[PDB]
Amino acid sequence: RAPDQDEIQRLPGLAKQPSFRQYSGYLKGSGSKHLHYWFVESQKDPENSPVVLWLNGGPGCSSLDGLLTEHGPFLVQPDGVTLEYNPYSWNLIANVLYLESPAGVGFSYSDDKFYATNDTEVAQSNFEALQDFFRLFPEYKNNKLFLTGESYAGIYIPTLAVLVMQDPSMNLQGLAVGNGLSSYEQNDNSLVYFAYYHGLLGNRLWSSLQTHCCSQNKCNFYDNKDLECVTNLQEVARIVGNSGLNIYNLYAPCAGGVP
Amino acid sequence: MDPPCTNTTAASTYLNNPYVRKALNIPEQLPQWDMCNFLVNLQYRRLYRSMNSQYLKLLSSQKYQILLYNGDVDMACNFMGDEWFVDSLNQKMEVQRRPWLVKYGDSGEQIAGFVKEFSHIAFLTIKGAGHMVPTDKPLAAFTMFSRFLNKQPYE
Ligand SMILES: Cc1ccccc1[C@H](CC(=O)O)NC(=O)c1cc(OC[C@H](O)C(C)(C)C)n(-c2ccccc2F)n1
Ligand SMILES: *[C@@H]1O[C@H](CO)[C@@H](O[C@@H]2O[C@H](CO)[C@@H](O)[C@H](O)[C@H]2NC(C)=O)[C@H](O)[C@H]1NC(C)=O
Ligand SMILES: *[C@@H]1O[C@H](CO)[C@@H](O[C@@H]2O[C@H](CO)[C@@H](O)[C@H](O)[C@H]2NC(C)=O)[C@H](O)[C@H]1NC(C)=O
Repeated sequence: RAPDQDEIQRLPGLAKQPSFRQYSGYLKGSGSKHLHYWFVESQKDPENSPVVLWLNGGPGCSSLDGLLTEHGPFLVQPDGVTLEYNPYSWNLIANVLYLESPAGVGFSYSDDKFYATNDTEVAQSNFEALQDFFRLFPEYKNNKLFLTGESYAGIYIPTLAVLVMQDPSMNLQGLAVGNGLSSYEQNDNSLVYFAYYHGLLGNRLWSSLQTHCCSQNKCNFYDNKDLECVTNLQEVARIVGNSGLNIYNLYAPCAGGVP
Repeated sequence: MDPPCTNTTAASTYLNNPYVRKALNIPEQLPQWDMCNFLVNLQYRRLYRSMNSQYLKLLSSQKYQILLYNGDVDMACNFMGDEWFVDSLNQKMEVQRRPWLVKYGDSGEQIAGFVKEFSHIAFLTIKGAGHMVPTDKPLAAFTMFSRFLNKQPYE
């Protein structure tokens, strides 16, 4: 009915024992890949609550960031020892599956230790991992399935959802992507506009961008070959990503200070 | 191992504790836990440049509800790029862009961001949140997540 061997008995750092059952083990991916999962059952009606997969981006970043720092049942404190219960946990209304993916990410691994991969292989390995989850947890097969993710998971989730939609045994109901990479062109063009209107670039750099990168109204900051344009975009990339501004939150400080 | 301007020491110190690894059923022979694997990232071959075809394939069946949510103060994957992306999918049942509300204790109802809805797909902003929406705005993120699961309007 459930893998009793994967069940977390007493998790260190928790002052109170959880009201929900939680599991930590491995899901079989493609080839010799073993993906580490941490599954947190719903705090309210786990048997009927939806099954929600969570994937962090990178590529190469762990989904345990999602659990311990974002929306998990308990969050890690600055001491790196204490865990405090999260009153806004996504597991309050859902059975949340945090999957460290692809192989080599966090506790996930492969027998041959070859971690070179691509979008198509990752989606197929994640699909086989989901199939293994349903083999390990058969009581969750008919539950509403939602595929969720962050950043590069903007590629991970829709590609995985395309494979899941072809499998009628999986009760797919939807997908959610947080600050996701959906299009490189749409992201690159909007960021240059974001940078100027958030006061990171001046009128001199912007006038040069509008004159050289653009034609009347339409701007190309993605694959433009104009000489002054490529020069201006190199400066934009320096201000936005390598000047001391936190790219993940403009109004938050840069951890470790300005280089 | 750590992305710029980020500090992941707290989660790294916790997950690398031998007793935590034992409680999580981690085999002892496995290497140390890192938040982001540099070798996986370096060797990763990016294939797709746009998810346009994937979303249109998912929306064709009309069986799934799709949500794209972005913290509006993030620069890695800014809100505008994803708003442009959702709008470019040109879906039916286009709704007027509206703010979405969250009740904060005794501080009352507040605008948590803005919602742009179409048939089976909605784009949402999370006002004042960065790249990690549930870390920056946990109450707004839970409210949005609950409305998404229950197929309720985001407003
Ligand atoms: C910021 C962060 C913090 C903790 C966990 C995960 C993340 C995010 C992913 C998420 O939001 O789920 N990680 C990244 O945004 C990210 C991007 C990375 O690589 C940079 C790009 O590939 C680039 C060359 C196109 C600029 N990483 C990353 C991965 C492995 C090692 C170092 C890194 F910075 N990490
Ligand atoms: C990076 O994060 C770690 C962990 O949160 C910070 O270290 C903590 O600092 C506080 C205040 O001095 C202590 O109470 C904690 O016990 C420390 N934890 C650990 C695990 O050492 C660290 O200061 C942060 N570094 C930067 C540059 O922001
Ligand atoms: C994405 O990765 C997969 C898996 O590594 C690649 O597919 C394999 O490629 C090798 C070498 O050509 C073959 O021996 C295998 O039979 C392939 N497996 C499958 C399932 O097709 C794939 O070629 C990679 N894609 C790109 C564009 O690099």
